[PDB]
Amino acid sequence: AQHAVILDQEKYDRILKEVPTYRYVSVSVLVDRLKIGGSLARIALRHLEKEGIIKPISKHSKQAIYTRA
Amino acid sequence: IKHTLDIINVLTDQNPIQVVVDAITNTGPREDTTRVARRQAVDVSPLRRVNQAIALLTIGAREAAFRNIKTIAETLAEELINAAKGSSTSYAIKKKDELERVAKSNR
Amino acid sequence: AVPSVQTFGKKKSATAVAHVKAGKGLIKVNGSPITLVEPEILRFKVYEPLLLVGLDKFSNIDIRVRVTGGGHVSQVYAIRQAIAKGLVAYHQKYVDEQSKNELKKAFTSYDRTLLIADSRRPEPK
Amino acid sequence: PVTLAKVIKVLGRTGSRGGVTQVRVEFLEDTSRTIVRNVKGPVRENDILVLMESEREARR
Amino acid sequence: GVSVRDVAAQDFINAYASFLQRQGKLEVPGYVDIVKTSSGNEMPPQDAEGWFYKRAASVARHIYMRKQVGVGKLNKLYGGAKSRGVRPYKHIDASGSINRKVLQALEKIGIVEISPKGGRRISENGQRDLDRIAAQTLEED
Amino acid sequence: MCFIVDLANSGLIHCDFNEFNIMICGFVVIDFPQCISIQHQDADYYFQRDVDCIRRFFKKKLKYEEGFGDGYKYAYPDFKRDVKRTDNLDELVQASGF
RNA sequence: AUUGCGAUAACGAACGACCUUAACCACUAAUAGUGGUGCUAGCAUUUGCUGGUUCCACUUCUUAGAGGGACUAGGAAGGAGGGGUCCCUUAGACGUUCUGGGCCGCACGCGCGCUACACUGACGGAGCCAGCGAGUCUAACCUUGGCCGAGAGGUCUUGGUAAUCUUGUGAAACUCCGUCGUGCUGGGGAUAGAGCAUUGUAAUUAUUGCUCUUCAACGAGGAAUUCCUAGUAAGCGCAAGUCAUCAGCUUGCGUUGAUUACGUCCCUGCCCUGUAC
Repeated sequence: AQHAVILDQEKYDRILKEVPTYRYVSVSVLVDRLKIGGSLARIALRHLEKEGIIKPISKHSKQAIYTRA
Repeated sequence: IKHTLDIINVLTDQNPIQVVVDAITNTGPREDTTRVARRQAVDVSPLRRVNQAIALLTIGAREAAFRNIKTIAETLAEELINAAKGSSTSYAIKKKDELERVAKSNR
Repeated sequence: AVPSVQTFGKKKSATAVAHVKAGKGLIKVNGSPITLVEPEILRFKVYEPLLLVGLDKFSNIDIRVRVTGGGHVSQVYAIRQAIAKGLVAYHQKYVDEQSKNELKKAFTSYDRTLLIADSRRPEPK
Repeated sequence: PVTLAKVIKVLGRTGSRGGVTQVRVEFLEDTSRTIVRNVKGPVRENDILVLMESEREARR
Repeated sequence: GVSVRDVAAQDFINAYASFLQRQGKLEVPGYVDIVKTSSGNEMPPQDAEGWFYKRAASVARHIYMRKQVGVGKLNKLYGGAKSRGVRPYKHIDASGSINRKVLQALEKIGIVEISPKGGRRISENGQRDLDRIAAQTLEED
Repeated sequence: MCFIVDLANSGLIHCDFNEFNIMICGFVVIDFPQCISIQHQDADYYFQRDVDCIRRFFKKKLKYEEGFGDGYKYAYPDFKRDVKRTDNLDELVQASGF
């Protein structure tokens, strides 16, 4: 199998409902329990944070840490 | 380390420096063996107990994050949390158990 | 003219030099405000001599420092020492000896290296 | 279960390489009942051991 | 008042590069997007359009803080390690041809001028320009 | 795999049965440093190393992963299986462990 | 340690086993540094803040040279280093010099190393910091600045016989912001093709440098085995040596900076204290 690198409508719908469930989210988490590739995860986090669904606590390019709120 | 304490403050909710102290105290072996061939069981001193705990924790983290996707901070955080619990899933807890049960066999 | 002193600090091959004089509390390193010292992760290592005694102590004096040689880390340890030594030298001359030793008690409680160079040296051949 | 004991005297180095120290240790729960034990790491007076077996005595 | 020394480095540079690009007076060499900028590099600059403006801003600040500079010192400044394959790394200087045109371009818009004792020095109009952008960058906070 | 079983039957365990001392069934084994008897207290621990060392090689380089493997009803040998003290050759040469 | 009390057929005598560093302070001097003064730019306008370029004061920082500062007493420190050099043989005789080749050839064995197997990373942009050296008139060494070129490199001038100029040797690792997403992959760069330069009388079997293309083994290494106790190991780079050109080498220097003992005679090795053998 291979991670997805282009976003189908099904996973887009999946992301928006699943992500608010998690205590802690990071690039590694989205690649693990969802199945998107790392290049999607970096895009998703910036979008979801802008949209206000996840709360930042620190950002460092080589690490990122967001929380449920 | 700076990133690690942040993660521990979100997975679970304790003061993270408290979680570190628990992992240290909970992990250090309390009995060991020496070569005499044959082996004999002996007690271990409090200072060596601290040294052993630190070494086991970071070695477990390093190997978990080689050829990884998770970063060092992710795996180190997970080790510490699992070891503050009694959870045998942590690398360090397994190592402690083997040392002590072998010592029991030889004493 | 105006009350002033100068003092120096050392680490390994860095040499910080500080001038202290009466004025309005400003602290600059190489002409830049101390909030910009770099690397970022070590920046609190320089705030120590300020927060440890309290900011109210500085309102009447200007500190400006130059740092010269060494490396990125060693020169950070130089400047913090030059500030601390500079502060007591000003009190020693222009106020009572009581407040002077009040300062020392605070510094040497936290970290001896704020006043005394560590004296380590490269191993000879 | 575990038993705590306090180091009151250090007796000497032992073992084929000197890797082990013999020590005289006093039980913490009640004084006396002193026993002699072998300790692997660096140790000093007033250190506390966790004796996981109690009724056993160092060789001599 | 405010001086360039009052602002963080990779914050002034980003602001000024964005401003300088909008004015459109800064003349680009045209061979841009082929050149590596260094014989030690591998692959060209990754930001295909913007990178020339970014360097123009950096040079202006570096001169402002100093007495004067010339092209040779800039090549040392922007140099780096080259891999040399199986042999150990070594320091190598950057491209001269990029830096020379950067200085010539800034001189046409009057930020910089030729100094006695050689090299380039900041113009008084350069001071006035850079000090204005500094003020805006803090005020945006 | 079957070669290891034979030695264990006859009473001996090679210490380092791995690619540094096999030459190229067309193989032949070229030396036997520090062999030990089946009676040694650590016999199983060394036994599993030989099996594990040979499995690693066929997986890593050759991609492979009555007999053993595919086409045989048991995957690979195990210390408490197919060891039956056939010949006690470890008494003719007192290798180690009486 | 033949380094000492005592004892007493003994008493009194002879070689081997002082000199320089680290570290505090008076004195020098300036080719090093600081402050003030005159002029002057920008910002702001209590009269400040950050700079550029004519004199004056000083010596604390630097300097380097000189002088003094542990004896077993807590403290800078209870140290580091200096066996070898009478016989025979003689015409082109144990010669002179020129051109070309070899010392670099390789089924293999033994050994010191360099680069890697990646995310504690690779690549791009930005930030931005040392110490020890060495340099021409004998003539052409170290080279700033201007111009040309994608680059390597070229060209016109300039300072220095040097604490003065190259040189603040603006070194690398490192720090910040982005791309990549675990796939021998954008890890790794051997082997090989085409072209452009530089040294030299001469680069073919190819000194070295640059550009595009080619893209190998290698997924942390068996039995064995080396060095190491603090500014030390290890990581990173620079200068000198040899030298027309040519380093993965040797010595020195700095930058970042741990873990683990403070012991023993188990292994290896050295040293000392019954019998005519």
